[PDB]
Amino acid sequence: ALGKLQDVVNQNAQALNTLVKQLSSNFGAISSVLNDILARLDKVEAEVQ
Amino acid sequence: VYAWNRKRISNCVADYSVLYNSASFSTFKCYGVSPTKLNDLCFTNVYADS
Amino acid sequence: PTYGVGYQPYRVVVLSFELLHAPATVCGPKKSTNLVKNKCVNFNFNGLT
Repeated sequence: ALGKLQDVVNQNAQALNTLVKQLSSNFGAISSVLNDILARLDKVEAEVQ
Repeated sequence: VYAWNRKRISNCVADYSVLYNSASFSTFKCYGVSPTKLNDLCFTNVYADS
Repeated sequence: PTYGVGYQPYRVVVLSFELLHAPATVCGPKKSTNLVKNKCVNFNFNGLT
């Protein structure tokens, strides 16, 4: 019967658990991890990534 | 070049400045890494093709 | 030896690097330092900065 309230919890969980998974996407960069790029490339190279 | 020779490097330590400081090399194009930055890093394996 | 500078022979070497989701076996020259616990610290474990 409380499906209306649990649906409001579920939609905010689905939204945040998508926002957080998008941190792992590359978007065409060399790594999803910002510290890899800063550990591997010089300023002029790294800023483009 | 049809039958190139590969040397495996592993279980070992390096100093890439001994390479990148030399004027002897006509080209030194690094991809996915800066040559100056190599001395900060570690690798599972390295392969030297020739 | 009469060939022009582009027509001449060149020696070529290709250093290929890999860092898997598995432990390192080759490293740069940088010297290790003592471990510190419960303080906030900057770190580099095998290139995990």
